[PDB]
Amino acid sequence: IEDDIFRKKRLTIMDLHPGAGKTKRYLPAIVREAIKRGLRTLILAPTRVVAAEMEEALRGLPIRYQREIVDLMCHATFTMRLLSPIRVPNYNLIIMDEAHFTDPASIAARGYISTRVEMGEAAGIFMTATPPGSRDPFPQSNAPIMDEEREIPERSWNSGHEWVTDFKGKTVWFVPSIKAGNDIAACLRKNGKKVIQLSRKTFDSEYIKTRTNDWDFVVTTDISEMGANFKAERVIDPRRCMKPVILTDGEERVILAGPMPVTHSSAAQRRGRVGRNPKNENDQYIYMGEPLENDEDCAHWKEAKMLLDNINTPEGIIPSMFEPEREKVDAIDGEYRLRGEARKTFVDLMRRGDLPVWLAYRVAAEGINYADRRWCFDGVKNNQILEENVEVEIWTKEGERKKLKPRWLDARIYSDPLALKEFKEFAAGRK
Repeated sequence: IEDDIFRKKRLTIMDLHPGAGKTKRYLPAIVREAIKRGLRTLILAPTRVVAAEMEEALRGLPIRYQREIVDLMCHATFTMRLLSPIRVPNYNLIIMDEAHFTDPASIAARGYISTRVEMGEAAGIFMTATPPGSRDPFPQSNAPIMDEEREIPERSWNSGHEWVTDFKGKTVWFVPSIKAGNDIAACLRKNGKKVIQLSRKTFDSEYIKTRTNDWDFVVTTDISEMGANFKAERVIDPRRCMKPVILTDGEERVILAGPMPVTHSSAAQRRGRVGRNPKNENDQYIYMGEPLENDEDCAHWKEAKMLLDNINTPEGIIPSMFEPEREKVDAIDGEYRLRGEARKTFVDLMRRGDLPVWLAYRVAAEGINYADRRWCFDGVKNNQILEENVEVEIWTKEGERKKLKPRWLDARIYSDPLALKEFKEFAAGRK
């Protein structure tokens, strides 16, 4: 912490290995210095959980979470209210915790902050264990970690994989999907194991659970790679994941690329769950397969450009992407900017609709109104959704019973139980 890190026109990439206490120690130090300077400061957390925690963790210092000089909120919220018609404070300093989150809003925020410091309006700080360009799945830890490759059951073993159920203590198992999660979680319970499952839609409500001591396994997905900790001694990481891809053939649509190798940084973040307390020396990272920097075509990059394009700084300038991420998207900085009314629908479709950026963008760009759900049923024959080979049908609030075949198809809308239940409520016009 210098006196340069706060100087406007500065963007500091605070690279600290997992456990360096970027949150518990560095943050308060920085926020403390911020206040002493009168700087209007914004603190961005990855999730609301990590936000709420940071709050009690920043006792005494004058902060307003989401009269006081420093605000604190989460990536999603920030970029979402950047999309809104109301201006955001002209913050002098902006601290983005875990600035490696590749979800659309995180990438957009990063680009917005990037722009603010370039325009010289502010000084920003990105804290992350895996800065842009990290290519080491085995970063240093605070304690020894036994890295051992092994054959990790992907579905649910029927009779033999003893190392996994005999383990002494707590395990955190990173699974590629909720489908995979459920099968494995189910299996573990069969073997008398209390299991906690986490996912993007479940995190902020089921995560607190891991703070009790009665759980043997935590079956989770990507989000746990974003500011999430567990009193675990062993991480199981098959190093697999799903990737939304915008297929251009047939008709543009979003597909969920079959289970594929995770990124190098992801492997690190996952492994980062252990080797935390220099006390324990028996932490272990069981893994399978190898990383791969194969993600140039992940929908998120374009989805973030969609968000950024509809963001406006106090002046009529549109935010650029963060430099190390500009290559990801090939558009022009104005490409996806919508006009007044359509843009508000774009936001409603995201905030109230709970629809993916892409899907929300398509519907809005088509001049459709938020409450018009006709598009949920007038898509081509190919866009029919089948739950169990059986054609899903909706009972609209209009008493009608229509089949579910959206004009625009996005796998994230039906690829998992919670997703489909929600989207059905949407086509039903009950949202």
